[PDB]
Amino acid sequence: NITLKIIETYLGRVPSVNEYHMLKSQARNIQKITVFNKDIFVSLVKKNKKRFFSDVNTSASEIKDRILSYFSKQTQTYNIGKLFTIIELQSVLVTTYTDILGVLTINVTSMEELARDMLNSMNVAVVSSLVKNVNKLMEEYLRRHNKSCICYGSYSLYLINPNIRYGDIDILQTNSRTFLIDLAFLIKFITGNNIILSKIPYLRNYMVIKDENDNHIIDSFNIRQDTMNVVPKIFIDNIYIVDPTFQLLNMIKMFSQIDRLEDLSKDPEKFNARMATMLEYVRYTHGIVFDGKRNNMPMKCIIDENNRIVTVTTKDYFSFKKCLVYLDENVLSSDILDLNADTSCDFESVTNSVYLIHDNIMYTYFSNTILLSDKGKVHEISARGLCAHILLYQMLTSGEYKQCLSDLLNSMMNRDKIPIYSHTERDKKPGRHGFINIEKDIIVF
Amino acid sequence: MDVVSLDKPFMYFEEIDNELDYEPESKLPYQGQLKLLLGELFFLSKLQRHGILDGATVVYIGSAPGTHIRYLRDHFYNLGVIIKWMLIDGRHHDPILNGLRDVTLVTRFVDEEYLRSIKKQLHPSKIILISDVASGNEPSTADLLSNYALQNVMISILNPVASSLKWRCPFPDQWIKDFYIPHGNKMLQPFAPSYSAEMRLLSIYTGENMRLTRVTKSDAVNYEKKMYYLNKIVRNKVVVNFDYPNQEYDYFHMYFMLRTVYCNKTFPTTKAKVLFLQQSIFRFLNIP
Ligand SMILES: Nc1ncnc2c1ncn2[C@@H]1O[C@H](COP(=O)(O)OP(=O)(O)OP(=O)(O)O)C[C@H]1O
Ligand SMILES: [Ca+2]
Ligand SMILES: [Ca+2]
Repeated sequence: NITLKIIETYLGRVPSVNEYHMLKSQARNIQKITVFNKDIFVSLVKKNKKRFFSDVNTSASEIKDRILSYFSKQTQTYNIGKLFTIIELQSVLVTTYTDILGVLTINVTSMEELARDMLNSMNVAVVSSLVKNVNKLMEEYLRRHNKSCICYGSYSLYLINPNIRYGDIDILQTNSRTFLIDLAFLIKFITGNNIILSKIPYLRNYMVIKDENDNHIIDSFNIRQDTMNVVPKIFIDNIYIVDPTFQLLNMIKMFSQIDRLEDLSKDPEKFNARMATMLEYVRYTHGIVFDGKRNNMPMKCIIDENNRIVTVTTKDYFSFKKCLVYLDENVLSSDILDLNADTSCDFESVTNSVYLIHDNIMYTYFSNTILLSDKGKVHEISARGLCAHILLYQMLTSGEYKQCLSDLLNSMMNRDKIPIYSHTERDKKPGRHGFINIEKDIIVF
Repeated sequence: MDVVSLDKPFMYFEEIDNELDYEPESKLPYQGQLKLLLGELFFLSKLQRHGILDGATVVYIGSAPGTHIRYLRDHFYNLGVIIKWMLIDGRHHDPILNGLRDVTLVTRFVDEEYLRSIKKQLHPSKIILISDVASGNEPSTADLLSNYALQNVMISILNPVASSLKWRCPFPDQWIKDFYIPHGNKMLQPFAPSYSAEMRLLSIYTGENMRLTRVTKSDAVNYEKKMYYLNKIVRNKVVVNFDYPNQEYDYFHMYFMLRTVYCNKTFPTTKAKVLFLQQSIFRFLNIP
């Protein structure tokens, strides 16, 4: 009846037996695509191009043709799999484009010395053309999507200190896939470049758009609404950024990763500006004093090399006496299950680990390499990293963290360089490198 | 009367704290689908929580008709969880599972050679295995042993990062011989049949080891007495300290499962969230 008309009109041909049966269900979504006014869409994309991609040399004729060609691609596609892909991708545009992209067209200086000192003690180790335009579009995107997109990284600190040379704009969103598909289409229609959207297995809910030559355009991490709700954040220049206080904690955790320490030696000043900004932020916002008083930080960290579990003595600061930090996330997951614990607190890529307090013992996982100063001895850089990881949870659940953070920061002062004897390897993360190839009508996960 | 006040329901077998000798002397439309929907939503949400579900391929063997799977599929889809569903059964699935790019329906009886073939095809995708294979009325112990040998083969070949396996220990009086199953927690099932001793063996694999553990006749005795106690005594209780529209134990048990489920819609309390979820599920399965 009508469903047949729907499919026939969509396919621009009489639906074969095979096709009618397979597409029968998508009838409703298909109808939505058909009714969608393509001319208005062609107009919106062009309007977007004059605002963010003015320097892209392609005619209105070329843009219109790419768009109209795609909205009729089904008429020349017979492979049922490809048809499902085309229906899915067209649906994303039809239902979300105007809401996501369419709307787009309608005291550090004094802390630099402190930062240099801290970082010096730690220095003991050893991208396509479109980015410019994409970043500019993102500056706007962030202001128009406060509720579903927040920023972290150098750009967010750049909003606090204009002297920061940010490479890109790091974001966490509640609708990453939708955003990335819409943006991939926008870029495709305007530039004609066959971009590819891919998913990386060793990162959590992470997707990235790369150009035809495999150059990086932009990426995004997806997080649930509850995670978005609890992530510490600050409102600046009409956008939300992750609280610089929380970002400082992650920076400390980050240097436990051997790779990052190697980056430090390569460009010390890059990190100095970033650290100096956060140090000042915390100094002024929380009244933290850098008197060099260590107190009970960093907490004692003992590693069991055979079981890849670092025990952190937390009794001096928290209600739980110790925290068992697993280096293998699958082992942590299995052990928690064996404890009959069903409500471990998860924060996705924000912490890259669950946190469970059970019988006054915290259980969590550390996603970075653990640095050792001696055989079976955890390097102070990693002890701080582990302490920082535990404080993320404190901040995410509105617990006490101020004093501990102050002591941690102060413990980084007046330190001698300590060479790295060795380090643990991160656990293996299984999984396929998934991707969406619009040009090829392929989606594989 | 037949009332009780509880801190929480028994979520796993190991938590049942009493027994009762089985007595041979011993309700909702689509209750079977409800039972499966709840257990799989619980299992899969747990894997979501611990970062295991993200990007996985859920391979379900013995999934027909699988009506409830469509709810599971839409649920995670709406949460933006990237998953590939592969539903395999010797019989056909409910048509509401057709026409979905992200779910592959396979009508075929599985054997070792077919298992090796899909593994090679899926590799290096992270695999989550859910098995509900069955062999009628009350299979024989020999048939159950055969089913469990198959589930073990499934695991050895697929090398899943996690699995949910149908688990019902052969009755003591019909014992044949000891056998092995993977190490895992034994999840109890609300809305399971009145005197069902069936549970869900949930495993999260570490290293490349199934950690097979032995099941003895002595274990069979314990399973029978523990589950009979649960079914005869516990599940027939009204939980008076459970402030909910329905206070029967199974609803109390369902509540502790649904409270662990994620939803992007925001609610005032956990009760409001569970009530919404329960409503959504009953509506989907056509249960008043
Ligand atoms: N391995 C890690 N462990 C913990 N946190 C990390 C790790 N890697 C990155 N982060 C978090 O994200 C921040 C860095 O993202 P990143 O883009 O690599 O630095 P950046 O300052 O933005 O450098 P660019 O300006 O983009 O060149 C620092 C920290 O808050
Ligand atoms: Ca960055
Ligand atoms: Ca980035």
